[PDB]
Amino acid sequence: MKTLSAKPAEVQHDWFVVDATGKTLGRLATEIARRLRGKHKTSYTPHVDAGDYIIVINAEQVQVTGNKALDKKYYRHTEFPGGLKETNFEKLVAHKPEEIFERAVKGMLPKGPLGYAMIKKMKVYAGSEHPHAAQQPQVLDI
Amino acid sequence: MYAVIQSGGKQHRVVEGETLKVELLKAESGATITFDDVLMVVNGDNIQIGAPVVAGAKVTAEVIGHGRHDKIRIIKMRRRKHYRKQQGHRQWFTELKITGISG
Amino acid sequence: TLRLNELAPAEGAKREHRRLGRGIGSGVGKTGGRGIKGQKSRKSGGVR
Amino acid sequence: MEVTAKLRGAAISAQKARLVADLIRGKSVAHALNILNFSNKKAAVLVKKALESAIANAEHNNSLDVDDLKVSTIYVDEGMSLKRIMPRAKGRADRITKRTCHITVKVGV
Amino acid sequence: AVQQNRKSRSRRDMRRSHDALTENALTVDQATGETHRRHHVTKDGFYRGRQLFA
Amino acid sequence: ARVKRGVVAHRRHKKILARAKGYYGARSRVYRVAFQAVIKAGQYAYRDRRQKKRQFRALWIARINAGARQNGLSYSRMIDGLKKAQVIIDRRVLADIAMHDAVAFAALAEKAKGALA
RNA sequence: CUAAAACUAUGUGCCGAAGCUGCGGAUGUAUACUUUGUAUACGUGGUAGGGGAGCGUUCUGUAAGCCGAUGAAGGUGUGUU
RNA sequence: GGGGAGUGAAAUAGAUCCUGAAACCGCAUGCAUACAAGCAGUGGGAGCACCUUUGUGGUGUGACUGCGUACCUUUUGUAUA
Ligand SMILES: [Mg+2]
Ligand SMILES: [Mg+2]
Ligand SMILES: [Mg+2]
Ligand SMILES: [Mg+2]
Ligand SMILES: [Mg+2]
Ligand SMILES: [Mg+2]
Ligand SMILES: [Mg+2]
Ligand SMILES: [Mg+2]
Ligand SMILES: [Mg+2]
Ligand SMILES: [Mg+2]
Ligand SMILES: [Mg+2]
Ligand SMILES: [Mg+2]
Ligand SMILES: [Mg+2]
Ligand SMILES: [Mg+2]
Ligand SMILES: [Mg+2]
Ligand SMILES: [Mg+2]
Ligand SMILES: [Mg+2]
Ligand SMILES: [Mg+2]
Repeated sequence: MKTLSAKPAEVQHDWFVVDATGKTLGRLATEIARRLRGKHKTSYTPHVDAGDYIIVINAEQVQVTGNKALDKKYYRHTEFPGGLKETNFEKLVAHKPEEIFERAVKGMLPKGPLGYAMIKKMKVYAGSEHPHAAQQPQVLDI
Repeated sequence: MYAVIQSGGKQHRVVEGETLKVELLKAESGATITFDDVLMVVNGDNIQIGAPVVAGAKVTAEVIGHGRHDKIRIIKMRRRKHYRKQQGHRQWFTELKITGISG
Repeated sequence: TLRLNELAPAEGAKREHRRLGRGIGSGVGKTGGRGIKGQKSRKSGGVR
Repeated sequence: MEVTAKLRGAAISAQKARLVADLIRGKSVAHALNILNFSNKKAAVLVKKALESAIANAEHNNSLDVDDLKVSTIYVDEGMSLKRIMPRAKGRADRITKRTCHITVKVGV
Repeated sequence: AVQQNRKSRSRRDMRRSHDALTENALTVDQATGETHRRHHVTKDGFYRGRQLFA
Repeated sequence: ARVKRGVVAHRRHKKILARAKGYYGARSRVYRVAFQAVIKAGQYAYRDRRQKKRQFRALWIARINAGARQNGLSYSRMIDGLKKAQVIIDRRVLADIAMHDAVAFAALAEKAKGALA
């Protein structure tokens, strides 16, 4: 008897929709990352993506605690000599909540081809409606 | 119908007709050996988990024969210190064939 | 038992001469028992 | 059945002849002869010599019609170099290689 | 002024990946059946139904 | 007795270069580079014989954790309960069972649950 | 990361090394004991360096032998110990 | 310069001529490779191709993934820039 790897051809991805209204950002992102990586399945394999699709709706209603809405800084560098840019959590969540969720979740994922493939399965929407009704997602209440 | 058995400091999930390599045994190439310390026997809605051993379960195998695994090269080298050491290795195994699982 | 094929020296009579600088495995390799970087490690290195 | 012609010892480096050899690999011999006729490359002359030699070999020694022959294989290998001296400034000297090449052409039905 | 490492054969070929030649534009002339370079006179001196050096 | 070291040296270099088949560039063609590549492959394989056991145990533990969380447990409490229930199945077999037979793994989780109570 | 993913105190589990244990194999020293083979025990990271045991290469004898055109040496693959 | 024909036991023994290694340079086939960061391997591992077989087989390749800063010398100490 030897230990078997999940074959990529028999991996069954499932669709889920989670509502982010009034949830702690990091404490929701850990569960999202666990679902995207496939860590909740017994066929789990570190070199295979066996995770699920996760739809995040009402992404702009996600919450941070303490004074982080004003104190949490998001940085960028344009790679130009003085081009370090900075924004707020509350400015960026009223402008690009999808970038907030992507930054939170991408840092909790592996960094490489498999990690990019895993991040492709998180679909983030600021409103209450998503366009994936053809995929029939189930309500994952975290 | 599978059973968990112990052989050579290792546990194996076996089914009937399975041919598996375990650590070297003393039994000769026609002997039939018996495992009476079966740990679990599953038959389908009939699951007997021994704590630690299933009471009367027995698994009979046939010694197909002994061999060695393919050659492993062991290389040791300490850089800048003038030390190098090479060794070969082939591990002995016994190849068994599972004949019967009682449970 | 008396042939030029079947004559042997006594056990312990012959030893192999030691050969320096013939690799790591021999144990007398790179410097051949001389150590590193002194007067005694040079050619004709003994003091009187 | 392939018919071969070998132009051994052509006075040109293989790197330059290979550019012409790549142009006609896997083509009809009529198309290849057209391509070689209207090229301004020095290698085109030598490759045309070798290719028309292979076509003549196929017709005479093997009795194959030319209308369906094809450049089924061609490659350029290096040959024996000539070594020469080139004086340089300040008494320095450099070594010049005069590179040759062998062209192999195989035509097939 | 000069390389610090010898370039591998693979990078050398990747540089030469742009070195291929192109064929020319050839047309079959109808007044002679000949093949010539397009918009060029033939080697017999013909071009578009006109003759040089009769 | 002049000894020409041509056949033996060639044989040794050919052995080292045969152990280098598949390596990139000089590492499979040039003896000086191939020899270092081969010695390093050996050191790596020695170290990875040890690392493989850690890697496979961590895989089994992740799979058991997934199976135990599908049954209202966690790896910690399930292993503790199976050790309190005198069950001595090791992690490789437990992970194989979790991956291939969910009913038997639910039965094992029931043993562990009843022992934890 | 904020009734923490911090800190203090306490507890129950678990993970975690080439450590320990299990299984298989080799080897050094010593002791028994056949009288040189097995047990038993303790050991087996190493530079300088010391000690012990071997492989292979050319040449001389063994050899006016033995193998070789039904194919030597050499070269290039494969399988195997 | 070559292809035949012929000679020869042999002509990839054809005069740059016994054997004809490596570096190095072609062509052909199989597989991989144009969203992805580093001593180029190693452990695992899907898929494909070809052999064979009713293999828990072999041969080539290697998506993805954990770990991983050449060798020598000299040094207290070197991935050392
Ligand atoms: Mg020493
Ligand atoms: Mg020195
Ligand atoms: Mg000193
Ligand atoms: Mg000294
Ligand atoms: Mg190439
Ligand atoms: Mg361990
Ligand atoms: Mg130990
Ligand atoms: Mg032992
Ligand atoms: Mg030790
Ligand atoms: Mg030692
Ligand atoms: Mg020959
Ligand atoms: Mg020759
Ligand atoms: Mg791609
Ligand atoms: Mg210094
Ligand atoms: Mg210094
Ligand atoms: Mg260091
Ligand atoms: Mg350096
Ligand atoms: Mg550098």
